[PDB]
Amino acid sequence: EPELKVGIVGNLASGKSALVHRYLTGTYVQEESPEGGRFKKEIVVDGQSYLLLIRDEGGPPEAQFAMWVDAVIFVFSLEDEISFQTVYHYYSRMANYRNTSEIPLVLVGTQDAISSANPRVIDDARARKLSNDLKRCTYYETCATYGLNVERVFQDVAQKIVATR
Repeated sequence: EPELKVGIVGNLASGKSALVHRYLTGTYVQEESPEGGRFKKEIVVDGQSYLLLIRDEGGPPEAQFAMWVDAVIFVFSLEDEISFQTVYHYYSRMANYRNTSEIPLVLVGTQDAISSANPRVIDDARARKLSNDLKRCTYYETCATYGLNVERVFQDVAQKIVATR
């Protein structure tokens, strides 16, 4: 019956695909998806059973997508200046087609890609600034490799969605 529609939004160097796939499997394959996909998952909020629909487009967001969603997860990777900047753009461009101030948002920075060669580049001070430019939305870090916060993100969003019904 009720239908939680969540949109994942970020460029494809952001690790957003690993994070969706971690959620649905609980395991980690590397490969991203240059054209996204649609997904599903029963979850319980208030001991009632909702169906979670997950559109990850790939490209920017458009009218058709922006109208469909009920909430939007914005993703960058903590080791790419451009995944970061592109969130500020895609936000602006969601505002073109929806009222982003009346819509559950979650900002997510991903760790997976950090390492010896690729050192982290977005310190906490800066993510905190992005969180505020997005109306001080909730924020998270995630490793898809081992688990961190992947559940919390998606249960966080769903709670917000039901709570507006």
